[PDB]
Amino acid sequence: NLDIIGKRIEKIKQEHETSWHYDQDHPYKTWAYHGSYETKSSMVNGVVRLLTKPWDIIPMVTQMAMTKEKVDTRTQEPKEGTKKLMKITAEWLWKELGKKKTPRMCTREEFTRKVRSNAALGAIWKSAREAVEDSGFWELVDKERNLHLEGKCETCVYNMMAIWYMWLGARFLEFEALGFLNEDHWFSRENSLSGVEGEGLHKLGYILRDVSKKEGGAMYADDTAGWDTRITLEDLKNEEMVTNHMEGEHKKLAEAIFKLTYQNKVVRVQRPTTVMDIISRRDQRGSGQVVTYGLNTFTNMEAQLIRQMEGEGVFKSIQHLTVTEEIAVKNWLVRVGRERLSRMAISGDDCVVKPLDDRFASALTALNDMGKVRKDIQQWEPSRGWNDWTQVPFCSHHFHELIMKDGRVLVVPCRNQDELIGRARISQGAGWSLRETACLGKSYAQMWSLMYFHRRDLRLAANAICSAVPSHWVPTSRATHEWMTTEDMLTVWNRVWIQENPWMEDKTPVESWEEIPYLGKREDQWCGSLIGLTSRATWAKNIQTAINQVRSLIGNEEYTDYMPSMKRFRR
Ligand SMILES: O=S1(=O)CCN(Cc2ccco2)CC1
Ligand SMILES: [Cl-]
Ligand SMILES: [Zn+2]
Ligand SMILES: [Zn+2]
Repeated sequence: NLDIIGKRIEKIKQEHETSWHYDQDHPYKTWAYHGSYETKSSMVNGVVRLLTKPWDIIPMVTQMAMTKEKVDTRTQEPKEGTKKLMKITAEWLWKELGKKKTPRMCTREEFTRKVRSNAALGAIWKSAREAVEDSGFWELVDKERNLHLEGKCETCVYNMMAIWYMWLGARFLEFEALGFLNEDHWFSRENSLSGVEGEGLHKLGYILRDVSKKEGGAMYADDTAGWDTRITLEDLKNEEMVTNHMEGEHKKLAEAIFKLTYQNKVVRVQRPTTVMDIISRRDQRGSGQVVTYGLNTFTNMEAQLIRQMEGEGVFKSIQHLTVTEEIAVKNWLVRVGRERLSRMAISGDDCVVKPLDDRFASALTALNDMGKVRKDIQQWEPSRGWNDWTQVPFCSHHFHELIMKDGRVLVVPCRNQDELIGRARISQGAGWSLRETACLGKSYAQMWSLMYFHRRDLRLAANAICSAVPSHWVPTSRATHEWMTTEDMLTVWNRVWIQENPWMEDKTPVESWEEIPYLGKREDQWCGSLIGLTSRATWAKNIQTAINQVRSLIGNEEYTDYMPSMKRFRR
């Protein structure tokens, strides 16, 4: 324990040995406190706001732009029968994910090419773009790397504000060892059967409708209360078994990431009473957001297969598994495992399960004992399922079935329109020029044109923003992002919804936006549309005046009018 984290702690001390003090009034109970040392928001996108004036008086939109007692919790060790179910399932799942994939190291080359097209996700030269073009950094990385091969760690200590930052070198070593899970699509639907990694928001609805076609009971979508805080050391150990599929240097590098950074963590914390606190713990999730996604999907897939086992009565008690209750679990996985993975859609901590029948709803003992406690339902109260795939929540959306005038079927993503408008009115960071603010507006607008075209207010506002931003300016931003392009949005729409759509047999291109349908007017209102309000009618009618206000601010540039794409403006 202390031999694994001592060097990291003993190092930090020496750099701040002029301010080192052990505070006896430290708030940490579940975290292990070591010492302290002296130490010391969302902006509005004006292009999007000026083109969404009716929403300036909608509190659900305007409040979105204004403005750690769970991270300090302790999970209990699972029973021996639980631990046995988890180890057997995890061993079988890594083998299945491994059947058509080859674990491999990710490279400095790959890591470099990622930072040079924006991929900063909790990091600590000025920027990471600079550090990667300087071999001094890479000598630091070499020093840490040879230390890992030696079963030791020096400079992999997280920074917590909960989001866990880590210095680029440690990030690199994590990417080198574990990047392959994301980079080679271990969690693709084709490869993992439950997964949706890389699927895209235009595919998730078709995937849920495919799950719905299976014979079985209700669709269950239970959210876990604080999934990252409920990751046990037993979970971390089952995740580590991916190294059993590796070899040579790779196996050793990955083993070190798991042992030294995941299973034996150390973290920096700002406390204003302002000291920096140095704390440690073994359990819970603390990795890069991208390795966190993949390992969340894995452990969630494992947990949901075990809950399906409990529902089907493959085992009777989590307290202890009989010898013949391991042969039967193993037989179940070999016999039906792949079929049961196909009954699920899993995106990290988020899941939809269509089990064999509704016994699943009251099968709670393994799920509770693994620590995956359901959010906003009493611990022993049976789950409430959905009868209609169009009502199931998944990845912050629901999905509509929308029939085109030509009879072809679209399955479209949707959420409350206040959420969509409120997010598009927000920018992250400082130093935004007018041009950069405009190009972020255009990214939102082209997303809305591709994903949310069926919402009357979003097609109109999308058209208005693309009319107000210079035609050739490139969309920016600091699933699959097909809207991030200067290509014509009708050509992109045809590629995504017709040409490349495996659920669409007839490949006849759509020739205008007028052939692309909306939700029913009543359904559009239910999902938050302002259609029918006086504020919205005056906005729609006078839209060219709003477009002209923004064009005057940006100045004398080349613009296109996209409003004639809509019938009411085609005049
Ligand atoms: O890593 S950072 O970009 C984000 C966190 N901040 C403050 C912080 C919290 C804990 C330790 O340090 C440092 C710079
Ligand atoms: Cl329902
Ligand atoms: Zn290290
Ligand atoms: Zn909807």
